[PDB]
Amino acid sequence: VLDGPYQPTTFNPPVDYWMLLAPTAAGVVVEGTNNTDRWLATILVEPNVTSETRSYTLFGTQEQITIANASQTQWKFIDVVKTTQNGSYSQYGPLQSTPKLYAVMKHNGKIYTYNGETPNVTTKYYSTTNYDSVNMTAFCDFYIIPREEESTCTEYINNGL
Ligand SMILES: CO[C@]1(C(=O)O)C[C@H](O)[C@@H](NC(C)=O)[C@H]([C@H](O)[C@H](O)CO)O1
Repeated sequence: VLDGPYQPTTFNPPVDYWMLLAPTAAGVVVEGTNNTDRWLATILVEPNVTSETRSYTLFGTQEQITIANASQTQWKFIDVVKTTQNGSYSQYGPLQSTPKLYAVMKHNGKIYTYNGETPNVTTKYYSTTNYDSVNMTAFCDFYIIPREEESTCTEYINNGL
């Protein structure tokens, strides 16, 4: 089940495996693209942030994104996505988290990520062409968990390692 921790790297994870990310600091957590119709980066925002513009390096380039976190005590993982190379980034599906864990998976023509509020999370997805060959760059330590053991992954997202 819990295979890891692996150090930050760029690689091509197998389909139907959750990549469980364990960031320690605010900032970019993971990014991945098919270079055609899907770019996805996940940003971790600290608790209690009123609307402000921050700079992030996404896919090697500096980007300005306006972020907020309305929670007093919980972290906020935000997926920032664009659907063409020169498109603007939009924000989707936050996960408000106490344990600071997140996960992403390539499955059935989509990229899945976690969503909602710990300790009662759900999942959401994004349709992605050539989903199986998407390389991911992790900016923190990570673990690999098969989809068959999603119940274990969900437990860690909700309650921590
Ligand atoms: C086209 O419909 C879908 C999709 O991709 O299959 C449905 C999906 O539920 C939705 N996910 C979320 C989190 O909203 C997704 C995004 O809006 C879009 O991918 C962002 O680019 O759109």
